[PDB]
Amino acid sequence: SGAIYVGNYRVVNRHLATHNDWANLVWEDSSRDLLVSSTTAQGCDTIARCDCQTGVYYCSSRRKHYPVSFSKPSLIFVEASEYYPARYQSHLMLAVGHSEPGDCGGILRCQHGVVGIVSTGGNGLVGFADVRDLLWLDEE
Ligand SMILES: CS[C@@H]1CCCC[C@H]1OC(=O)N1CCC[C@H](C(N)=O)C1
Ligand SMILES: [Zn+2]
Repeated sequence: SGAIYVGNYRVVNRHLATHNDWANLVWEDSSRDLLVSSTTAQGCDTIARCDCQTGVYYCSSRRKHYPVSFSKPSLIFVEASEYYPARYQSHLMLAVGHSEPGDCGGILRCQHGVVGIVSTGGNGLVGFADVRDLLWLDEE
């Protein structure tokens, strides 16, 4: 589990969104596994606006932050799960790192700010949903 709190927005994995997130919905995209809801309090995270392909992510199943090299956002095939059928997920970046269930929502960050959140795992790989192109998270 986990979320990004920027401005008056809460960014979560669409597959882990709560009823309150759906009742206060700003934007959602199943092809990216992302959902954004509105918040009453202001958040403290800042979004990275950069081209970093190295950073650090939080792994809840290890209580640890790991440094990783990750691929550029791309269209990647993700196996059928209990949340989605087999499909291509867009704006997904892969790295070598542990990831198991408990773990979407952990933040990936660089020196510029938050890059994205854990969205896929298994096989000694970890995948992250990029948020750096969502410029509107910085306004309103
Ligand atoms: C993420 S850990 C898990 C490890 C065992 C193998 C499967 C791994 O699950 C995933 O990759 N998922 C499940 C939740 C939805 C994700 C998505 N964004 O489509 C895909
Ligand atoms: Zn950066």
